[PDB]
Amino acid sequence: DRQPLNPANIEARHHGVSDVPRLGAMDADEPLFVDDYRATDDEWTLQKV
Amino acid sequence: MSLQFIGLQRRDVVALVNFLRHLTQKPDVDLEAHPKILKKCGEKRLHRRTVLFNELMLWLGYYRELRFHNPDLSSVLEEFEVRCVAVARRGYTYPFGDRGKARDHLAVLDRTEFDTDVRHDAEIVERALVSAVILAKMSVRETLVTAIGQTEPIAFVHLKDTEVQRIEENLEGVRRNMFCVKPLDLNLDRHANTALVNAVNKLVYTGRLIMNVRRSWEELERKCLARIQERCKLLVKELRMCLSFDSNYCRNILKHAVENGDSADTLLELLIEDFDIYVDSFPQS
Amino acid sequence: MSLQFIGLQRRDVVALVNFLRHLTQKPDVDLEAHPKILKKCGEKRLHRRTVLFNELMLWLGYYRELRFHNPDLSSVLEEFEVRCVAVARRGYTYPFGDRGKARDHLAVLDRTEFDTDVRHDAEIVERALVSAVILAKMSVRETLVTAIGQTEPIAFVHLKDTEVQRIEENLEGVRRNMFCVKPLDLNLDRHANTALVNAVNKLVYTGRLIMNVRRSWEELERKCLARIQERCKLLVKELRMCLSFDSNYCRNILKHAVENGDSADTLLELLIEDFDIYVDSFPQS
Amino acid sequence: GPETRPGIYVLTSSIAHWQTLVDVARGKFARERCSFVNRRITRPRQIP
Amino acid sequence: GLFSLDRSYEEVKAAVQQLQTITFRDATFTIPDPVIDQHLLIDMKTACLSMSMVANLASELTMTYVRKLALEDSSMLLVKCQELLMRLDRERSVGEPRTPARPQHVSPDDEIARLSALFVMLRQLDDLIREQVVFTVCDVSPDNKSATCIFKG
Repeated sequence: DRQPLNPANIEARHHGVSDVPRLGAMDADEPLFVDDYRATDDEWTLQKV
Repeated sequence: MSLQFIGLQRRDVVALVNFLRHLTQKPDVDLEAHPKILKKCGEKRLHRRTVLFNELMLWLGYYRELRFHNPDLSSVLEEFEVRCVAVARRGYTYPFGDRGKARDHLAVLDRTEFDTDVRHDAEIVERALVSAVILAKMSVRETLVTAIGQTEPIAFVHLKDTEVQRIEENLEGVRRNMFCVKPLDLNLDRHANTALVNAVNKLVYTGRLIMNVRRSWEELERKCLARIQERCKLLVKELRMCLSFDSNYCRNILKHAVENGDSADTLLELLIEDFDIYVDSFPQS
Repeated sequence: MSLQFIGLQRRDVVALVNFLRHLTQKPDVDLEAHPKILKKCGEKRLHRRTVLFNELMLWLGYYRELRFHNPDLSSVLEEFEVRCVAVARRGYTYPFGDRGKARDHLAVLDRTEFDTDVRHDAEIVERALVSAVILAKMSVRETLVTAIGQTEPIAFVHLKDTEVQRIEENLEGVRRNMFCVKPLDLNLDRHANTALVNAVNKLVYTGRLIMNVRRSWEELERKCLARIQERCKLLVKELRMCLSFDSNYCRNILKHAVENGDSADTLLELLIEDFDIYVDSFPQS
Repeated sequence: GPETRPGIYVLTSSIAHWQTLVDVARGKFARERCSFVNRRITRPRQIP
Repeated sequence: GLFSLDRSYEEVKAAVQQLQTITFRDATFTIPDPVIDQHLLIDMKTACLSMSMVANLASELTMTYVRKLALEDSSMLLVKCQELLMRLDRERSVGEPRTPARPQHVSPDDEIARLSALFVMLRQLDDLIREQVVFTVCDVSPDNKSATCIFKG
């Protein structure tokens, strides 16, 4: 959205448990969801390659 | 000095006297927030004259207790001054995109003080937070307002929308209950946030906690006056309907102006000390 | 709404919550300072899964109260910077046999300031204290250590040995119970000493008082994370021993990283709200 | 601290006007100039 | 002239008597008081106010000009100059206005006139500020009756 995503409170995710509030959060621009980082800076470079 | 009543039964008197002693402990401090207390008056059950007297004893006693406990928030007000200085010192070490623009919001924040005149305090906290909440946006590089006349409304930053809904419920109770504040279980400090931002979020909550009390106290202290002033427009005309020494003696008791509560205190105690002579003016039982 | 537990008796449940409500009042705050509380968790006597889960409800509840309180430094730390600047003026006033040596310390002390990061604040004070204690010896021309790499330890200068014990003894309480500060009525002033010397004594006292709140806090905040992560390495393996809906359900709960305390609060609020679905997995009574 | 320790200088220069003359001195002697303001904030009542 | 106003207190009454009596090499002398019949002469009042304007008008007006020029940290002294304006002797503690007070809500045009009101006081004050040399004595005759003096100015 026009507002920055900078605050960390917007981002949270979960797996393996029922998430009606998250499944009802679909299509809405906020809150958006990002997983805990398995990514590392070396592996992150390879995706751009 | 204790409040007197006409035809009320002693059980109703116990319900009223307990309401005064527990008025601070009771949630939501408003007589209109407790309609059942108005039902204790016996309205419609008795004569139109008798209802006007018992209601006047309630509002004057509801008003005198507010004069007694006195919202002396100067102790908490000193904490706002300390947390205010704690924010600005953190920002000197952090570079901004325009240090001169940031320092202008710092120096005004460092000039904070509290004059003896209570009326300024509504503007003191407001002018300080506007110099504070805008400062938090600069480190986060979020856009600040540029249009003239469009100052940013105060609001907590970097909090979950569910979290803002929770803390607003706590400020909502202070507007209804300015006396016994109950501390929140959800602290505004966040490891994810910049440590300066956590100093700002607590600075806003200290500001909202004070501005809600000065605003709510400004209303209920004024709202009690208009409810009493109507009694002079009502009880006096009821005394005109019939002429007797008890009916005539009450007419001069109401001559004192309701305006200014210090003069209003004379309207109460003088009405109580002379209660024995005009007690027959109001029909009972 | 409240921390959940498995096999604990109701008397044990109220006893644990009261330990948090009175946690600041209890001397020498540590979970290991009260070994019997770990016995109250149900060690050995209860099933091993019941112990590991209830301990998780302790450390998550213990660490959450640390965020709920958090030793504020907004008061004394601002007083430290003022007394620190006061030493900078008095330090120039005293003649020395080597003007270039005393300038090297005071030039560092003039630059003191606090970065927004909190972990660096202990480094901020110690570089000002070592700069000051070395200067204090020069006022009496006592022989400071000249060996490279030794680093002169912080110490008060020219004080009664009983007073040296009374002043350090309060810091030992700051290193154990950092909450309810009870500052000494004793004066650090000594009329026989130079005013430059007494200013350092008020400076080193607050300088130890600031670092001791931070180091003992960092010692707990670091220890609290590792104690929880050890529970995850074991409890998840116990769930692997027996496949089940509720057993695999709990494995998803611990899958999230223990790192960062903001995540720890999210880990607790979900575990309490959904505690009912998997309560059957743990044997009790 | 204890006392000033003045130096002496002789300066031939093509500059003649007094305004431009002092300005170049404000650069080369800025080190002592920093000591000048520093003593003022350090020692009230003393008036260097 | 700075003490021309207050007078009833004994401390000012004596301090003027000390300034009245100069003491120097060989002969000593006494300097007459400009004040007469309590009320000050108009010339000293024009001059004493000319210093009083610069002493006070410079206070608030210089605050904005220090904070902006100090950002360069060129000579670095301007940062110390920013704290020079607090105006105090004792190391005041935790009153919490560590920064010097600054002007607020000044009219955009009147701020220019205040600078015009500043330097104009300096021009009226300038005659007392300087003493042009007119002679430079070399040898002196005995009994100091006269001496040769090269002209200056």
